[PDB]
Amino acid sequence: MCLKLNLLDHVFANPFMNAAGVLCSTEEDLRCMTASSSGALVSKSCTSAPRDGNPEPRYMAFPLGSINSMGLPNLGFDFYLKYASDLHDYSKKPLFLSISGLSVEENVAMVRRLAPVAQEKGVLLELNLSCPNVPGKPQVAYDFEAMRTYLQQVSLAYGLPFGVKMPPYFDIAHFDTAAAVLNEFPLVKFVTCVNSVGNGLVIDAESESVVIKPKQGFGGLGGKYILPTALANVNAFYRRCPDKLVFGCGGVYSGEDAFLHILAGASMVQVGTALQEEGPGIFTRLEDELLEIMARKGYRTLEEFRGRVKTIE
Amino acid sequence: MCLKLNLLDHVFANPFMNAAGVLCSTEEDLRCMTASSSGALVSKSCTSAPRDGNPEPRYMAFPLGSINSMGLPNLGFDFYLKYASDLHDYSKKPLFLSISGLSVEENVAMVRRLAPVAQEKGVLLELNLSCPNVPGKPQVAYDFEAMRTYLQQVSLAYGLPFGVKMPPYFDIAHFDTAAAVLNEFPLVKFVTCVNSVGNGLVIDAESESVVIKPKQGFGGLGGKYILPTALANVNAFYRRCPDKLVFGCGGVYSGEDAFLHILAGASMVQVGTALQEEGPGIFTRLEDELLEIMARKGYRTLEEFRGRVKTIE
Ligand SMILES: Cc1cc2nc3c(=O)[nH]c(=O)nc-3n(C[C@H](O)[C@H](O)[C@H](O)COP(=O)(O)O)c2cc1C
Ligand SMILES: Cc1cc2nc3c(=O)[nH]c(=O)nc-3n(C[C@H](O)[C@H](O)[C@H](O)COP(=O)(O)O)c2cc1C
Ligand SMILES: C=Cc1c(C(=O)O)[nH]c(=O)[nH]c1=O
Ligand SMILES: C=Cc1c(C(=O)O)[nH]c(=O)[nH]c1=O
Repeated sequence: MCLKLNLLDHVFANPFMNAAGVLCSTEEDLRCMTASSSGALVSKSCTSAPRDGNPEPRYMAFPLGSINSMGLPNLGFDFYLKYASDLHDYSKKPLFLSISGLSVEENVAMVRRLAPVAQEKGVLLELNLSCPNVPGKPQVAYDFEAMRTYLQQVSLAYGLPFGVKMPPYFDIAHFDTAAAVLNEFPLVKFVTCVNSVGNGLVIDAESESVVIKPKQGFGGLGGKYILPTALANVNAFYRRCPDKLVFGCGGVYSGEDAFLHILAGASMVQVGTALQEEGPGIFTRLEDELLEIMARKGYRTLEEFRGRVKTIE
Repeated sequence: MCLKLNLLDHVFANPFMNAAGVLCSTEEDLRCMTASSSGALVSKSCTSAPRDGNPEPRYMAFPLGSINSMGLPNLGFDFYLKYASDLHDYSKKPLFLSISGLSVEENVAMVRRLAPVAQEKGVLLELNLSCPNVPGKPQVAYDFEAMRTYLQQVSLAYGLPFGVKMPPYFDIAHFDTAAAVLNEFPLVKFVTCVNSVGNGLVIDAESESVVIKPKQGFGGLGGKYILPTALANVNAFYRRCPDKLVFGCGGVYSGEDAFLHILAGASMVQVGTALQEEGPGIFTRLEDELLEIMARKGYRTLEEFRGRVKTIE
């Protein structure tokens, strides 16, 4: 029985990886993700310049999930590029690099420099169009004209296969329009669904207080709260983008959650909140639990059930 | 100690009511909600003509909440109007009537006939802008030009105070624009936040199947999944609509959950999924639990903590 996958011209031991932003900021974090049993890893979304991000507390977790308004802390593009160029051991696993510049121009500037490294090393770009936690910068992918602009400019400037990190949508018309935009861009080879469910508000009853400091306590939700949202967006894009790959992200704590993602159409499966709370040992557990489910059902490979969710009637 | 409010020229014994669509479809249901210890009730959202709604199964519940694509089954506006005009005992509690026509013209036709019964009996209109389960009819309040048209035409035709049931938003810019649209209308006196989180997907791992039949298994999420999203929206609108009331709905299962809604800004607190699962006895428990949290903290009135959620720094 077999968790292996071969996509985007890379071989993966298994479909699991961190979600961008979790355990991927520093050289130490990246070496740790590389030493884990994950199939791949993705670096922290980066900006051209280093950023401290928001004041603390800016992340909090609870039994049903997490809220964050990190504010895009990162070591800067120069660092992640060097990591991809000189530091990462590609014989261990493939590496994705996530970028999230605050304007199209900043993105374009980064991808121009990433291109020769991607050509030479095989690093894969994840372009983040869904940051919900910068004030005055609502999610780019909630504005379909802006989204089209960003993807035009990045396709032109980069000219290699890349993927995009999408926010969650909640409306059939938005699924239809968003997939249609993405389908205009043949270099977009994968779509990662989803980023956090934006601008939730956790309130502590005892202290009568919000639990994160930035934005008056408003922040992106992950974890158990979001699984069915995440599964909907995976399947919605899987059905709407038949020539692209869909990576799942949201609500994965178990092999069973990963199984559902895969049924829904996911190729890679990313782990955020649960990985933040449990640490990189989660990857061996998720592998075992997914293999147990497959063995019980008679599935010998991932592609035997990927996208095979049944509807009624 | 007793939980009294005077909102919208009506008196209420406590801030609890059903969420529209739960336990409010038939005469029996409404008599049941009237006989409960709820502070008020709201009728099932109605259309001009009766509707059978979508094929079954169309609702399912789970430890973390519910998914539904009911398809707006209802007995038709003539029935709900007649319930309001002739059958409801206003001496027991106030009644809200929810309308959800599939076009601006259908809503205008209904409110013209509701107006005389609102004038005679005091029934309160809740105009639903947020139904996520009719195929080819995406949520009206996710299109701000359509939302404006609906509130202009209803305000003109109805000419009396009313409220609106809103879908959840997830983006600060959308909160800003949605609240500004609402603020253009002085007859909109209350804003109910929120309707179900639209188009989630629940998948059963054993059967590999979606669990509802309509829309390929896609439906609105309610229950524990949505509490932080609901809090966010109640607070967002409470902050941006200082001259309107905010009614909270989403994820209420306990007195503590209602305490958080009120802290975030809620005047009335609506109970959907939990009421569907537990039944109308929930209302005595919610009251008892809310009173007990108030006593332990020394609050004697709701007014003392409504909207008083603390931020950090
Ligand atoms: C602390 C934190 C940092 C994150 N940073 C990023 C990021 O830099 N870029 C990004 O695309 N998403 C980021 N995310 C979102 C995750 O990648 C993921 O989309 C979201 O957490 C949902 O997955 P989960 O339910 O497993 O948490 C972050 C999430 C958390 C909790
Ligand atoms: C079976 C079912 C039917 C519903 N019908 C309606 C409706 O007719 N009108 C409406 O405005 N909301 C309707 N809703 C949404 C609820 O009013 C409520 O906004 C949502 O369930 C979130 O609250 P909860 O977390 O307490 O369930 C319905 C919800 C359920 C589960
Ligand atoms: C890149 C910023 C993001 C962040 C962040 O650094 O604030 N948090 C998220 O949940 N998603 C993001 O996309
Ligand atoms: C009015 C129809 C609605 C329904 C429904 O009848 O399908 N379900 C919801 O969750 N929200 C609604 O607004």
